Amino acid sequence: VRSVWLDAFNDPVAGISAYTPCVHTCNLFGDGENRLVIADEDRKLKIWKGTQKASEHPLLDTPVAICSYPALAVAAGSHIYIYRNLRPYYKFVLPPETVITCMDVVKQAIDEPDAVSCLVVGTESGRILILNPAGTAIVKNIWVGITPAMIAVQGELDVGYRITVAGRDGKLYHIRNGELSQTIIQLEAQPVGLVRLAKHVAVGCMNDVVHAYTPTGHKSWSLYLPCHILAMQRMEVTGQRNTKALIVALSNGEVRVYNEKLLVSVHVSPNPVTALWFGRYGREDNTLLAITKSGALDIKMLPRTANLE
Amino acid sequence: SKKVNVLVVGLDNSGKTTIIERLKPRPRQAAEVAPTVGFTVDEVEKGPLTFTVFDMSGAGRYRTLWEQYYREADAVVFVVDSADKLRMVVARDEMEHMLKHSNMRKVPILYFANKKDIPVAMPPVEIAQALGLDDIKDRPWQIVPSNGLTGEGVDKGIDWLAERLS
Ligand SMILES: Nc1nc2c(ncn2[C@@H]2O[C@H](COP(=O)(O)OP(=O)(O)OP(=O)(O)O)[C@@H](O)[C@H]2O)c(=O)[nH]1
Ligand SMILES: [Mg+2]
Repeated sequence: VRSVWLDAFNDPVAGISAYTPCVHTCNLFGDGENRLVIADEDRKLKIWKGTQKASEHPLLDTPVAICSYPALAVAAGSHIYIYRNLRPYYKFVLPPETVITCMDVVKQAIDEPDAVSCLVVGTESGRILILNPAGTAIVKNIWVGITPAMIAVQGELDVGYRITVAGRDGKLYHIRNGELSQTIIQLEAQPVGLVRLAKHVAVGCMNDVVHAYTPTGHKSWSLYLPCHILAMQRMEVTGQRNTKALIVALSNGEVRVYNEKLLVSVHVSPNPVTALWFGRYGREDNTLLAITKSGALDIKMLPRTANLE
Repeated sequence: SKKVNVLVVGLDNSGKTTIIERLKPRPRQAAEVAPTVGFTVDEVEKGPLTFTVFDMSGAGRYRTLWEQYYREADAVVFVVDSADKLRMVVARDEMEHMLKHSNMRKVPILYFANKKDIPVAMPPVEIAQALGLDDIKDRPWQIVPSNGLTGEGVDKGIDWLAERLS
């Protein structure tokens, strides 16, 4: 209907050319106020603090994805030069001869924010390697039939964990507590995005359909989009609102905010968004980060008072 | 003497607890001042007036509390971190609501555009154009640049408030 957001600040002329897996915010330095970390296609590793650019750094290769365990960690080829506030800290490499497709995080035990963390990686060979809370070593190597296109983790490493994996073949696979399911869901097109929601996983296939899936295989709802999917992301507001939404941006230029079946906000960036991040950046908790095809950076913020009901 | 109620709101980390510490006597002052938790109530004397001062927290988590004092308050001091260009809008929203409320009477609002010393500071005319203070047409208001650390301007400000509170 209308857009719920507050317009923070806009930089039409950032250098940034990156898509979602190469964008991230974390507290690398620890002075409370969080920083935006981007693995550009410049093979340059830009860092933004607040309204301004802080650093640039040089990246050996062109990057695949960046995560954090306060230690940033770019992936590329078969190496993962995990930096750390903010200078090289390892060059851990995959035992068999492998190329990296995807990477994400897992909670170590607390299943709560700002806790101990275990890095996770998918390999073109067909494995998902979960590692140590110091990034020390492979903790569970699970070999799985298909090439992973992208992945999502819901859970805790100690308590319980379910990981959802979208393969390039157009199938959705599941792993619960290190154990691999034989439950295989067939998609309608090859997957474009994967989001961990409340009680289900969201796939976006190329035919402009978002789909909701439960670990069992039930299809909860289906979102049918007017244009093509360029971006998807878990927007997670905690507090008395407690909703775990889905933002999806399209090439026609709109950025939509579905709350389960329902649309809650739509705004349009002048150029198509390629990257979406929702989280604490700056001192404000609910903030939306967009990197567009015009290479501009846009920061928007969710009012305390906005109802997503 | 005469006592009046002053509420001090503002986003987190703007220097409300610091700005009120410079109103307290040099001996009663705290050395390292801490992130206000919940809220804190000091009394400060300046002239015929004796200020009943309310220091709120600014973190989102507690903003739900500012509404608690809007009825009794006789004046509002709104503090703004000048280096935080980012969360300028978030300040505006919180300020809009505070005015909008039905319990907040049309009292004088003194705005401190604090942290003028910081290099990247936002200048008193850009700040009040973000916050849109030019629109405020029903009450006396003034923006004053400042430095909470030092007390710089804090005099220039409270003196103003005290004037229309008399
Ligand atoms: N450079 C500079 N730093 C300041 C100034 N005023 C406060 N600070 C620093 O800002 C930090 C937070 O100040 P506080 O006064 O506790 O923040 P607050 O306004 O009370 O808001 P709360 O988070 O609700 O307590 C501390 O490091 C202060 O030293 C200032 O005028 N200039
Ligand atoms: Mg305070």
